[PDB]
Amino acid sequence: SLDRADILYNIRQTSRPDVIPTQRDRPVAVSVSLKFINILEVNEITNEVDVVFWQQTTWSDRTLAWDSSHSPDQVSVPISSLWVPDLAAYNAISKPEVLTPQLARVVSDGEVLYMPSIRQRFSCDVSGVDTESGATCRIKIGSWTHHSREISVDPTTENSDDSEYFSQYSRFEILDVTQKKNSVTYSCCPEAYEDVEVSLNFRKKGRS
Amino acid sequence: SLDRADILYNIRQTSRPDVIPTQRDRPVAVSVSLKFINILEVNEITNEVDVVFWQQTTWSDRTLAWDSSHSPDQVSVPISSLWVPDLAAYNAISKPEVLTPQLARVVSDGEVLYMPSIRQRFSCDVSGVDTESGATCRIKIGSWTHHSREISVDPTTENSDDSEYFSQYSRFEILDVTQKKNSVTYSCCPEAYEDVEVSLNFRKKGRS
Amino acid sequence: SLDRADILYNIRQTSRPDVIPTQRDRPVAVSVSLKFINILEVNEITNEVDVVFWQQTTWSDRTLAWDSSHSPDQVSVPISSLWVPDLAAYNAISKPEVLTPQLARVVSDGEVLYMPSIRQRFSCDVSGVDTESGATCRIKIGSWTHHSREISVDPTTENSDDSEYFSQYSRFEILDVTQKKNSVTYSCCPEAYEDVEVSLNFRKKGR
Amino acid sequence: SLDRADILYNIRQTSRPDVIPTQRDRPVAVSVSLKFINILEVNEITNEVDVVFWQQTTWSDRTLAWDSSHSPDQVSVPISSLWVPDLAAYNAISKPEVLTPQLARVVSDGEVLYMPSIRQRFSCDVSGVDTESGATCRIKIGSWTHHSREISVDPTTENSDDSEYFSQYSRFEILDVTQKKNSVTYSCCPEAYEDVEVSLNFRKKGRS
Amino acid sequence: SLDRADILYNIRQTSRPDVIPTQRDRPVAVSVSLKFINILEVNEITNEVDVVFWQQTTWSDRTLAWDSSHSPDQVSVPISSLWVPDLAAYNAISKPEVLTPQLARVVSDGEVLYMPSIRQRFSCDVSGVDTESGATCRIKIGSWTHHSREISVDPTTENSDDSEYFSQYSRFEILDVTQKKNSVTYSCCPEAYEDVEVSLNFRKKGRSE
Ligand SMILES: CN/C(=N\[N+](=O)[O-])NC[C@@H]1CCOC1
Ligand SMILES: CN/C(=N\[N+](=O)[O-])NC[C@@H]1CCOC1
Ligand SMILES: CN/C(=N\[N+](=O)[O-])NC[C@@H]1CCOC1
Ligand SMILES: CN/C(=N\[N+](=O)[O-])NC[C@@H]1CCOC1
Ligand SMILES: CN/C(=N\[N+](=O)[O-])NC[C@@H]1CCOC1
Repeated sequence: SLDRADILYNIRQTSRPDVIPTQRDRPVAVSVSLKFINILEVNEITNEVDVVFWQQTTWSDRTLAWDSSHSPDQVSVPISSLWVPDLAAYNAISKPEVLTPQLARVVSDGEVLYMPSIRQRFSCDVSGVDTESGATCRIKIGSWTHHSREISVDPTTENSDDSEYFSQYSRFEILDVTQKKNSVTYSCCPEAYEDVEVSLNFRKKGRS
Repeated sequence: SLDRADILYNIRQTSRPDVIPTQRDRPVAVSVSLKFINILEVNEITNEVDVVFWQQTTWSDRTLAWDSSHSPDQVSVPISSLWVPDLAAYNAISKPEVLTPQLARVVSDGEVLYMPSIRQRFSCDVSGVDTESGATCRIKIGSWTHHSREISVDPTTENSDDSEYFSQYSRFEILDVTQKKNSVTYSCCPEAYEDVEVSLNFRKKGRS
Repeated sequence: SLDRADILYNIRQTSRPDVIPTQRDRPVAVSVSLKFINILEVNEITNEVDVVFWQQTTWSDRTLAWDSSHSPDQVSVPISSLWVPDLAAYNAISKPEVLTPQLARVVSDGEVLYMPSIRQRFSCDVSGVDTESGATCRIKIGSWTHHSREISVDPTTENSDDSEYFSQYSRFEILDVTQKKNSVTYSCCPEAYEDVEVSLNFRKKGR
Repeated sequence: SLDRADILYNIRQTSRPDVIPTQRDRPVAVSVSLKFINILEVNEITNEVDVVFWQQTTWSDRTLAWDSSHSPDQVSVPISSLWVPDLAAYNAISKPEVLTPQLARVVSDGEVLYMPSIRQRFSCDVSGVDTESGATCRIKIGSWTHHSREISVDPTTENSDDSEYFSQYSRFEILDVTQKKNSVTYSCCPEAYEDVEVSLNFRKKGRS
Repeated sequence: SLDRADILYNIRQTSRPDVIPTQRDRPVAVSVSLKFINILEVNEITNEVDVVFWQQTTWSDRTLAWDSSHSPDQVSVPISSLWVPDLAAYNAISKPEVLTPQLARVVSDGEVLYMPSIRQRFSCDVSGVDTESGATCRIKIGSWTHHSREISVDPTTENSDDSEYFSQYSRFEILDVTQKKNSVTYSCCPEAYEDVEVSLNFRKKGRSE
């Protein structure tokens, strides 16, 4: 039997945080799912939104796996000990302000879950925010330097209510969230980069 | 007679900052109590408030214990040398600004006390703040990555006064403070994550 | 049958982050290209703009090279493990805010592509911004400490399109972007500092 | 012989940054003295000020001492290489913005002098700011984790001018400064933390 | 038989970044010159100014010196790998925001040039900014912890053009910059601290008559 200290030690022995854990020459399947918590500061003039969301990020790194027979099957681990996907919001206009402890969960099979609460500002369509049908702000997230042969990005469609963790005290409300998968090619390169496009359909709440 | 240096060096060689100090496979029992020192930058339209609180945080790591018959029975220790609970306010919308030195006290029996002064912005019900009944702003605080089997969160056992350390110079006054245990399951997982929900009943001082 | 872990391990052994990778006494040929993504704030009175651009930067560090005949020919690498050109915008009035992960792409032949997305404020000519012919804001980017014999700077004057990646949600639009080679030289010293002058010809949308 | 390089070397290898340098079992005598440099922003509605002060801070760490018969008797040392008292402003509402290089001065006897320029925001009484009487903003500075038996806090006895280095360009002027020894105690515990109360008596300057 | 990597490796082992390289009993002669590039927010009610400037900082460190017979006689070196004067603006009300790569130039005789673009806010006399004769904002720069006998600050005696690099797109224009020298003794300590006073005389462009 190993304790949590032994597991963490074994992870720091086999984890190479600067090396993508591809198996075969297959891409690492990264899942990304936003859970919007708040919409803080909207500007229809400048098409800018300030949003708080939980970024559900899962992937597998088999280098972290251990025997969990008579031992715990999960640990919390600082992300600086692990390879993490180099996700970027393509239409972000501020750095991500990470509000939560920078720890990820690692399961004994090597499945990793990182879920930071992030506050960030985006350039996106705010038109119609004060109308009844709302604005639809599209947020694009994928790897910054890993193309499709290295990272696949995919949404996990089991939306635990679009507006489930969303603050009831926002001035805004969510009408709909659709998370569609997408790709882009840049003439720099022959390569394509996978992204999740997250469409946030929201509006200012009416008054009685 | 061990001196403070000896006490510290023992802690350094034993403490594991990235390893939760569970006993057997029981949860680490963490205690959290917010002393409110100030309410600032209130906004009833956006439902947002800055708060300054001392976040009293107690837990035990019995491996750190020493005999304090002919030696000091407490030392100040930088938190970077200790495991510290990965606490987070679930309805924070800014990262905590830690106003005080990041030092904890380790007692010779293995009890640890970290009490940082934190300024932080929250999304919560600010309605009625200028009325007599006041507003009730609920702050949730618990482990981000450790479920109920790994970390338990409990309010401090005693009900000390609400405005005891509260700036007399604030534009607001506290009417009542209420700390209640709580526990949520999330879409990610079947396990539950414990929190203390602090209910801050406060209002603007009457013009007197 | 080398792998990504080998490639990185070898980079760690050969790479000198603080040492300019000049061959002989020939300058490190650095290529710079700004791709404008957004223009966020413009001030017609103060002559200041807040912009978002991808700064596509390429150079060669031959010490990084490896045989990729039976292994990957490219890896993503943190810039802390590489030497990076000490580029600065001469007319910037804020620190560069790097929005993206700080990883460069390294090719097996030693070629490096670093492409940060950067938000930054600049002091430049905003006159004309509210007219059809628009304003012309020039950004000067070159090495801060390495002269012409040490670093050379050149645009990637390809068939590069202006608004290809530019946000349609900006209140401004790009009319044209020309990136021309230049050299500043500062009164004191017989040392010329090469730069790219990026002329951003833009206007506010609407009548 | 024994040049500055040797002195820095010995400091670096003798210093214990995380261990208080208590001579025998008596508190570390810390001296604190704010010299006000500016009052930037003030708000009489919110009872908040933004001030700039040099924090003259002296104490002794005897282990650092060296023989300066044939060598220098004073060196500048980065505080990161030194034990430094864990001072906090109890009524601070912002992190101390240190404006100067983080170097202290070490004397061959072991006396350390650290004097950072700090810009910081405080919650204090601002009422009267635009009268002849003026306002009196009290600032409390003591150790955050070390009680009376570990750290003692005294104002420096120097009878210096109160406006001496204060900016003539500030919108405000200082009528008087009083720096007074005090302690604070909490209902949790019997231990007392010593502090200086600094009483800033200032007002808005007239055009006349 | 020596390249740039060799020069850096040798600097690393000779260089003591936390040791001022005083020679014998002399102070280290630091010379300081501000090349004003921009003047941003100005507030006359509050007497505060936001300024961008290149802080031309030069000094000698013979520990760094090497033989440049068959090697480069100058390298760019990160400032963390060498000793740097602990300069401070006395009347600054914000941390210096360094806009450029933090690299210094080292010549093989051990002469060091370090010249960050700095953006920083100051408390100084802004009254007059919207007048013909303009405002004069004084910026005092000197060592924070080294006294006259350890560091000396003297203004670059070069007869510089004041607005040589000053943005033509600024709202302000520079009338004059003058750099004097001072030696102040405070209340903590018996020794004197050298400073350069930089008087920046400037005003708004495009005023009437
Ligand atoms: C976002 N655009 C992009 N390329 N491009 O536009 O030519 N990404 C791939 C780059 C490879 C290194 O980091 C980014
Ligand atoms: C200042 N307040 C205090 N107790 N209290 O407020 O009840 N003790 C010192 C704390 C010990 C750990 O960090 C600070
Ligand atoms: C708060 N949300 C949560 N799950 N969820 O929202 O689906 N779990 C906690 C996460 C476990 C790993 O990092 C944090
Ligand atoms: C600049 N001011 C000064 N004294 N004073 O103002 O009373 N001495 C230098 C101090 C020595 C260590 O930190 C700074
Ligand atoms: C770019 N500017 C320059 N001269 N100048 O501005 O007067 N030389 C390079 C300097 C070498 C050290 O830091 C910058």
